[PDB]
Order: sequence, then structure tokens, then C-alpha cells
Amino acid sequence: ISSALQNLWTAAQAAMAAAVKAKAAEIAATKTPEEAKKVAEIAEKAIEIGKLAADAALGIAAAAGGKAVIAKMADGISPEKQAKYLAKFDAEAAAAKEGLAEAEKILKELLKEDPEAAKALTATALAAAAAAIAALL
Repeated sequence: ISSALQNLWTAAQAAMAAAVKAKAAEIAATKTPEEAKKVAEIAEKAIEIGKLAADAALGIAAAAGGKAVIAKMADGISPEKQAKYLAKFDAEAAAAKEGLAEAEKILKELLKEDPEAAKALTATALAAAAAAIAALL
């Protein structure tokens, strides 16, 4: 049902987090335990960045697809309903861009905490997110 789709998305997010944590273990192995704890916290925030970016990309793509669907159902539907659903979809895209802004907010502080670990963990998170987004679509 929608059950299995949510199970798929849950498992994809779990794979993303597992990739980020594997990279985090690689980084922490060359650090003191006291700095490795910091690496772990940066890894958690990078996992969050990856989830946000994936959700935002999916929302933007769904909104664009819906607006294209309305642009074919041209005079098949009244201009009033056209505007109704084009707006609903613009709000959908706006929420996705809000998620992107929050991801940027987190990335800027992670760069203010440890730029090299932030860069590596966020690159791993975004790559796992791209792989999941492509696998779903």
C-alpha cells in the first residue's frame, strides 16, 4: 500500500545514515576519543542535512510534475481550478525550499565547527541522498 512506499523511504534513509556513520568511523579512527565525539555529532547533523536535501528534491520534482500535468489539462479544467492547484503546488515547492534553507543553516554551522569533517560527512550524506533519490525515481 502506501505502507511499502514508506518502508522503502525509511530503509533508504537508514542506508544514508549508515553511509554517513561509516565515513564518521573512518574520520574518528584518526582522532582522539574527545575529538571523535565531536565527529559523531557532526555526523548526526550531516545525516539530517542529507534527509532534508532528499525531501526537498522530491518535493520540488513532485511540484514541477504536478504543474506540468496541469499545463496539459489546459482547457480540460477551469482557470479557477487551474489556479487552485498551481498554488497548492507552489506552496509545495516553497516548503521544499524551506527545507533546503534549513540544510544550509546546519551546513554553515558545521563548517564553523570543523570544516574538513563537515565537508567530508556532508558530501557522503548528499551522495547517499542522490543515490536514494535516483533509486526511487
